Amino acid sequence: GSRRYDSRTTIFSPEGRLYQVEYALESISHAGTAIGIMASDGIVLAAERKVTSTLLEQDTSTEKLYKLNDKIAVAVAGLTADAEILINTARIHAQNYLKTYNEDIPVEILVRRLSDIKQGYTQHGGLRPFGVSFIYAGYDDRYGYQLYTSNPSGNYTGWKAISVGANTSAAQTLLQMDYKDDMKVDDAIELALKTLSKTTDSSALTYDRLEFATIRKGANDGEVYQKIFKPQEIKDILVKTGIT
Amino acid sequence: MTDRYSFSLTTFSPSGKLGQIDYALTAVKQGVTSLGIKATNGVVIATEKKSSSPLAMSETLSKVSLLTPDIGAVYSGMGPDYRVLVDKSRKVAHTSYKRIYGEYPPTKLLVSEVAKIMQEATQSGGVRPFGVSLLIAGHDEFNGFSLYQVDPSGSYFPWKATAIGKGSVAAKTFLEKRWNDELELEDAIHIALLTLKESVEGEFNGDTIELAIIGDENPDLLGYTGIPTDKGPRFRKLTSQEINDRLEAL
Amino acid sequence: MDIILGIRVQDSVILASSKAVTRGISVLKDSDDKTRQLSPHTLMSFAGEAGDTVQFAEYIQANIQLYSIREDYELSPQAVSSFVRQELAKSIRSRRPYQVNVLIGGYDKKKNKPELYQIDYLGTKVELPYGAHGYSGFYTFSLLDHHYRPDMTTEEGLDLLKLCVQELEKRMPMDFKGVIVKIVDKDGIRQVDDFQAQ
Amino acid sequence: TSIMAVTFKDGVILGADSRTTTGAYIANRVTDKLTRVHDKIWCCRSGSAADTQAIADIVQYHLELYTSQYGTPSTETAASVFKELCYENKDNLTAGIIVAGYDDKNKGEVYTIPLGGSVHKLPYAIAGSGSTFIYGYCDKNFRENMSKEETVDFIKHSLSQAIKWDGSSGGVIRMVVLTAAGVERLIFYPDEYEQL
Amino acid sequence: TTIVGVKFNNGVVIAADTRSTQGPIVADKNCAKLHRISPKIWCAGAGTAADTEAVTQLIGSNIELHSLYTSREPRVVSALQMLKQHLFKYQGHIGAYLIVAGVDPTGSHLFSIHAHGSTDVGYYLSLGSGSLAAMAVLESHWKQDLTKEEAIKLASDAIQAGIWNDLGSGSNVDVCVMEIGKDAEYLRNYLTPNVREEKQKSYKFPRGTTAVLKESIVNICD
Amino acid sequence: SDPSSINGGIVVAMTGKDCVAIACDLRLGSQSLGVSNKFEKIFHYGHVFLGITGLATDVTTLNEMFRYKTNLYKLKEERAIEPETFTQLVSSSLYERRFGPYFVGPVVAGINSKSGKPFIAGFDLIGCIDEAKDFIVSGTASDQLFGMCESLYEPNLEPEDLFETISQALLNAADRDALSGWGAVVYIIKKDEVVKRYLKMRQD
Amino acid sequence: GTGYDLSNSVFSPDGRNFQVEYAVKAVENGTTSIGIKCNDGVVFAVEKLITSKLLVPQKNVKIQVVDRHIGCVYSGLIPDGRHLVNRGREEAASFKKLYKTPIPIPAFADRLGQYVQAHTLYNSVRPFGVSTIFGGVDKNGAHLYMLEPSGSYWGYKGAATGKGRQSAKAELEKLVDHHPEGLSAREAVKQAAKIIYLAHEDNKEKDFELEISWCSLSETNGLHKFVKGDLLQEAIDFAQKEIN
Amino acid sequence: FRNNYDGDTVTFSPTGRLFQVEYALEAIKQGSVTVGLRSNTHAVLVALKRNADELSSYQKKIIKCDEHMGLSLAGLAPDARVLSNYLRQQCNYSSLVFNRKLAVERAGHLLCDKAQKNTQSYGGRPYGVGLLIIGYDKSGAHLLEFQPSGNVTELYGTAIGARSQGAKTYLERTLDTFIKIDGNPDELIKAGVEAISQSLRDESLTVDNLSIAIVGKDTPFTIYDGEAVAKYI
Amino acid sequence: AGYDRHITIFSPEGRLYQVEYAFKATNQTNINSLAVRGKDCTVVISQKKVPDKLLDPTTVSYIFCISRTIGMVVNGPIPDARNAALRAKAEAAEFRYKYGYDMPCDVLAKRMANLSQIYTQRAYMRPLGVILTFVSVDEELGPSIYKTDPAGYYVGYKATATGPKQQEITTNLENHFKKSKIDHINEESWEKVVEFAITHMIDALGTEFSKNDLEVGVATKDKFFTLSAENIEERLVAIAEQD
Repeated sequence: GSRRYDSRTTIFSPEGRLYQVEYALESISHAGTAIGIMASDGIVLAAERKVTSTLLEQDTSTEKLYKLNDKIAVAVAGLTADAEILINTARIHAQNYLKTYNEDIPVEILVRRLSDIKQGYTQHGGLRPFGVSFIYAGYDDRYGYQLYTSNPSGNYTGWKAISVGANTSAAQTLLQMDYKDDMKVDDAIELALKTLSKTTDSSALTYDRLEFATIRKGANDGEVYQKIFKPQEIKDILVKTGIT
Repeated sequence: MTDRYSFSLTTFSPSGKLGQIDYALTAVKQGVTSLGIKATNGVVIATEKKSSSPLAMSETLSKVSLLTPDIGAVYSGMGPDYRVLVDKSRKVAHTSYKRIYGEYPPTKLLVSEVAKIMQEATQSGGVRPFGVSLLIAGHDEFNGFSLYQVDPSGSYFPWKATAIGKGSVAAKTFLEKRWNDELELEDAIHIALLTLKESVEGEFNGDTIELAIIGDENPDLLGYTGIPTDKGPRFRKLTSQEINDRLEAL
Repeated sequence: MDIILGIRVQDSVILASSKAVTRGISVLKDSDDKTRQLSPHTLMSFAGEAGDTVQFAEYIQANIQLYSIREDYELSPQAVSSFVRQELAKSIRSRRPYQVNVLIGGYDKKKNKPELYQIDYLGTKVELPYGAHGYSGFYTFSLLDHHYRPDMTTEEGLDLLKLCVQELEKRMPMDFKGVIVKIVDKDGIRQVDDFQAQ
Repeated sequence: TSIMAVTFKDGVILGADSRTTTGAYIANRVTDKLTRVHDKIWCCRSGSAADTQAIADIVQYHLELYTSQYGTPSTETAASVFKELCYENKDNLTAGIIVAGYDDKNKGEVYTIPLGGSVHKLPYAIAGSGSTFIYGYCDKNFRENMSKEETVDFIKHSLSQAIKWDGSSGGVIRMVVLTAAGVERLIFYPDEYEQL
Repeated sequence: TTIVGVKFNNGVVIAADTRSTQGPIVADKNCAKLHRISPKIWCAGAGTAADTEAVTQLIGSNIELHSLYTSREPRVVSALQMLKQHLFKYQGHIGAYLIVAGVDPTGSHLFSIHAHGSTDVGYYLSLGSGSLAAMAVLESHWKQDLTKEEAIKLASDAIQAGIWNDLGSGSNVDVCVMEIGKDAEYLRNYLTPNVREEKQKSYKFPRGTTAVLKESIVNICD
Repeated sequence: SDPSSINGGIVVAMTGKDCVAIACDLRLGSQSLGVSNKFEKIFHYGHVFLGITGLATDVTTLNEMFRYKTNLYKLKEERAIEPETFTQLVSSSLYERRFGPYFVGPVVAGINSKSGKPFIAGFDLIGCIDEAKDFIVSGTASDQLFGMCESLYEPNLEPEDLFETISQALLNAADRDALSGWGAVVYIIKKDEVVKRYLKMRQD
Repeated sequence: GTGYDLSNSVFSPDGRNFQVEYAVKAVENGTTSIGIKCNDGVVFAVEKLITSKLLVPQKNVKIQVVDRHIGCVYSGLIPDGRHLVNRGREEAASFKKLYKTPIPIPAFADRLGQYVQAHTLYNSVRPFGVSTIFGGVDKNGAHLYMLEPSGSYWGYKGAATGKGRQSAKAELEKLVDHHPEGLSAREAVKQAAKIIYLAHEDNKEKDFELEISWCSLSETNGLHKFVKGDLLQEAIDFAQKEIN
Repeated sequence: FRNNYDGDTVTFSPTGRLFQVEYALEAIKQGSVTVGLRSNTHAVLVALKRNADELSSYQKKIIKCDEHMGLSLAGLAPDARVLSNYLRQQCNYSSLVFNRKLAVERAGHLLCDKAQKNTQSYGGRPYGVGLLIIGYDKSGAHLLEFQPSGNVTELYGTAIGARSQGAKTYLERTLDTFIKIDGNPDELIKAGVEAISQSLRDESLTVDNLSIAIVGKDTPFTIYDGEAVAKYI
Repeated sequence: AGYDRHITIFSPEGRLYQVEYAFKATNQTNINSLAVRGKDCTVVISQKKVPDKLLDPTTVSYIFCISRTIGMVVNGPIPDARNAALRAKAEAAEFRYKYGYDMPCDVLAKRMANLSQIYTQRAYMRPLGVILTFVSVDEELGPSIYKTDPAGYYVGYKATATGPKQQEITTNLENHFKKSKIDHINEESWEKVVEFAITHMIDALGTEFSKNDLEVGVATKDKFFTLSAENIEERLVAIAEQD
């Protein structure tokens, strides 16, 4: 029969651990680092592009920061293709919610749903889990600015500042060292860049190797704005913060 | 009977690697070289027609295929896999786009569709990843010209120029030297022909090389007249003759 | 049909619903409460086909309560109404549609404003100062079109209904056995046990 | 419509008028009601054009796959396929088909599948609106083993009468000769058959 | 609607009027009834407009995919077979009546299809409410071996018979020629014999004529 | 009985010089009973405008649907949908319900952001597109609107003029239809700006 | 490596399918049975080992008929053989129903063939453990066939399988050489009885029971019938005589 | 060897054996003995009922399938329930649809075919029980031996179970004798009890330990247990 | 791990052993075949070997009539060969039904190749140990030869050969064409093309043939048929009166 070739992706180890989840996380650990920092007036998402070339078209590129809603975005760490599958279903779930209640989906509801989908590949079906971890950065009128993180297991949690991908241990200590509850978006933008700058496995931290995004509530308006920085914009903010 | 293989054939190893995707990539590495260069007014994709016997008719075997009238593809790796991928790509361009919006899909989205098809063969039950890497070149009104690469994992990336297969490392290096953001289409076609020469062992002419471009609209290739808005396909495969002419200026 | 009326005043929404349940030749009950509380600040009245009426109300009630517990939050009246409209809109194109008309009155704690939604069995939703379902609208819309003011107090609102209910008791062919009135405001939902003579 | 099939000494002949109407209007005056399901197995269609065309197309498909696997099919087998489709789908079809083929062992054969989906093997068969008018005539003039020329004459006369009385029939008279010699198409214009 | 098809010595031509109607009211005074299945296979349709248009695109879509798969030019018989089997499947509920014509590696073809799925072949065909007015013309002037020009005339004349004599038809005449060796040429509004005379007066209103209650700007940007 | 005559209502669109206009009445009734006089029938996704007459529940459902579809379109395409494209999306979406249609009469109006060209189109309940350059009409008083438009209309009207023309067409047509009226709103659209005006009209 | 013989559809390095080959072993381990094609029909006969005096003589029949003109006999796992006949019977009924004419022998052969070949395509099924000899008279002559567990089959003048397939084939070959004009139905029945008696030596330890059946255009009108009584005894003797 | 080819019924061993089936056959041998024999007018089933404790019952081994048919089991009881139930339906169907009693020979064919399916497909398991079927149809008395392999044989008499070999040799000896016990049921039964005891060893067939069933010419298949078999001990 | 050799998944070298072993099976019958194109015909030659004296030689063939216009010769075990044949016949009949014209040789080839590609990617289906050579005189392409293998690969040939001694026949044919400078046998009759085919089959294999050692299939405009022992004999005689 076929039983002979079945890896049994959804079983427990004698220690009560899920093999595939553990190995998928191991995979995630080699992915470009992604950082999320939540300030009083906004959220910052910064990620390091894994592997690049002179010929890579950075303008038309995106492999880490994706827009889910107009008020929610995610930073990716892991298999880009796996991420896109989950990102798309996430985008649909946001719209079903809107079409149903005529209100934008509250951040946690969208995050929980996506996490439940992952949890599924963990308990049934015999398929491999998704090799992806997300940092969600969104805003809603019930909890305001929020930062979440979900991984292959299907577990998700909220944070003031957090990282996923490679060198998370190092990045978390650096963040847990200079983060302050009353920070400001611009402060976070800087903290983020510094952290990546110290954890990178590369020579220097140039703009071509980065993706940046901020979700602010532009005072001169009253609504929430998502800004996915363009190459030039990242190059600027890079000089200013003193990384040139 | 009945496919009882409902579990994944691609799983994570203790190291975090997905073996089958790695192995698929290895298959791609053994494949004949193929490349693509983006110019300011067009894109060029090309590859070697590695005929498997002088008795075979290399024309009856196109490595370069049209997906939509403004999008073409070429690959490196397992030919048969590429073929069915082109069939699926041509169809999804209709089912998931033309039949909904009444216009062909922009290059990024079709690439995204193809990538999805490949990602699934990485997680669905009972299958192996596709043993190919594609290079898709196209043009759409709001995005202009673009060039993408889609790997067995389902990951894709946009390029200014790049190469895949056998001597991809060497070719990529040669391209980095000759590329600039002011190249005209003819310039790219030339740069393309030069890069490909380093990868070809034997005969190097318009019969051993297959090359196509995404450039201006070819009203002469439309098949009909009378509708101003319909100007013709931007995708054109160069003829054996058209290639040779450019080889004498090599 | 049954009497289903609703009127949104200054700081609240008042819902008046007939107490009779008649089947053929007999008036089986005269103290029927044609309403279901969807959430602490959202009330829904309903009238229509014999069984579909309550089955639908309780079904919607169950779903809203489930939402409340899952999110530990109360959906705004606008959100609850949108959910009900979609449910009915699905229903109209199903094998056997729910033949139910409803009025949803709720107090939006976030906006601090009362809201009245009228939705028929086809999934037709509209927000109004005052609404009615069935034959009542024929005698109460012009009444209210005359005696209604946006700044009315809850007390003026109850007087207004009383005026509607009297017109309905004079010209309507059926004996709907009076109404049960309920008030929805910033403090929840309470019933006016004294309307039999207010 | 007026169609018929007649077996004779050398094989079999199929004939038909060329008029298809939608009400009193002649939608097509040069219709070809003689349909080929196989080299030497043809049929005459009456009833719903949409239905009979779909039927024939399916049959042709079945005989083509049959041939691929088991060689040339007997006319009896072709008639069996038509029957299977007509009987099994009797509630949704309005088809009256005359099947006529030429075999080497069986010479010419004619099968008629009327509305119900029943099958009847006969020396010759007539059908279609116009057929009612030539029952008497055909019964009185048909002889077994006629010569090609005699048979062509019998069909030509019979149909000329059907066309004469039935307004749903008319145009030209088409024929198909099926013998060991091969297949021959014949046509006859009004100016000829109208004066018989 | 009046649509016609006329075969000529080296090809085929199809024409149609341009009036679209809902009941007795003219909704579109100049719609295009000539559809393209493939570059050289064109179709004209009468009946439920949405159906002729949807069925034409569906089969056209599959014909393109088929052409790419087989590396061959689409064949009219293929569009014919695909169309009919589809219409047949839907027992006439897809009210599509079409005259499909075109040229391909096997020659030039002229066919007609009905909603229930039956097909016809001939040298001259007409469909629609103008069907009879047109056919009367075709039955009076058609001859074998018409030149491209004679065919255009005959076809154009047939559509006119409809425009003038049929209330379900009017406005302009659209033509499309398909010649065995060249590209197919679509002639949008090949004839425009119904131009509205200049109006007797101008109804431009003096600004301020309309009573406004409230005004405001609408936000388009995100 | 007739789903398209239960609620009532009308919508009309016209092209002008480098501008387009789409207008509708505000009525929503149940047969003879007027119920709401705030039921607007024009919506917009990005710079593309959509008006829908017919069964109110379908009007609402379709709006929620196209918002849903245009939102995903923007997220994937990374640009706002254009009039021409949307018209196709509307058509296919309607035909997808060929044998159980939404009882509506949609109307699309907008300016192609890239070519600046003005665009309008109408559809029957199963998606058949009507692409007129001058005007599209829809609703229970469509015969009237056809009469008004055909008479009052003239090419390249300026925004301020097209406003008078469209408003006069809507208004006078509505006044000869028992199921239309009860308020009205007009939309003047130009490449850069859009003005919305509520007209004063008979309330009977 | 190894293990290429544990799953049914697996190709071994030398391009073989061991499970099918092992199925063959089950066949060779079975009773011997044969088929002789005569000038207007075919004869089938098989060896029926008498385990004990308890077996009611003449009762446990092995030859099976399909439709009314086909005869089938097999060696190997008997239950598998019945399964294959059940299929052939459906296959035949289906064919008659659509084409009216009872199924031609060649056509029937492929039906059995394709079905058997199908069981060598998946690892979720086991190949058939029987070689089957079958045939009959159709529109154009008589046909004899033998089908292997591989699904392979060919037309035969004479055929044998099972324990004594060699003795049988040896005998059959003699007949083929000494009768280029064609044996007769009556003759073949006898010849058959002998060949079984001869081929029984490879199992001379246990006593057996003979079973013959035939289909002859002249002797049975083209219908398959079992040889019984006098005609049977007459053939039993013709053998008992030439065995000494 | 064997260990690599006995994982499931869909695997052939290098010598052409199906071990899973053979292991099934092994559950039969471990099962209590039962005997079957017939004359020309009757068919009898004698079975030794086995008990767990001396506080437990002696598990029934004979099941009636129809007024004219029945069987005895040796192996997995549940599997016999399944198979007998199937046989009860096949019998039932024959009567309701054709108003015809099912031929004992056909019952065998149906049983063989049902068993065979569980030996060619992945996931299933062979039936682990042996069956002895007796019945009186339009061609007289009958006795069938059913093995999970799918092999069904018609005999004059036989036995299956532990030490079944004793009774079997005895019947192969007594053959000419019992086969002629026509018109006398008590004699066939006695001849059966004598055959079965040829397989005893542990104890002796008692009253609540012996079970007999009979069918024939003018005898609807009936089971005799306890006191009813006392006159045979 | 070691199972990357039992089912169709990649080996660390990016290879698919099962497909490779399936190729091995294609030689199991030790038969060689070749196909060449005429001016307006296509011929296929294939060795016919009947070992057993108990076999009915008329039923031993590896050439199939897929459709009125398409012929196919198989190199591999007969059961897989017949599975491929039935499928191809079905595929061709359906194609004509749905599209209204005869399925072209190259198209059926692509279709069969795609089906094969699938056994190459889905684990529960095994590849077929056969190589299919399709031939016809296409109404658009003229004489055609398209061959597919267990990898799902296919291409058109000017001529081709398949089997154990495929290489000897190929180089022989290659040489003849390097000489003639054209991509086909310049002969008006198919009889001469059949002769040419048999002739070179002999030179390359260094073997003589009797009327019962070969099997011949011919494809002409509107028809593909196979030759009889006698039609071959007549062919063998003809070549004899030249050497």
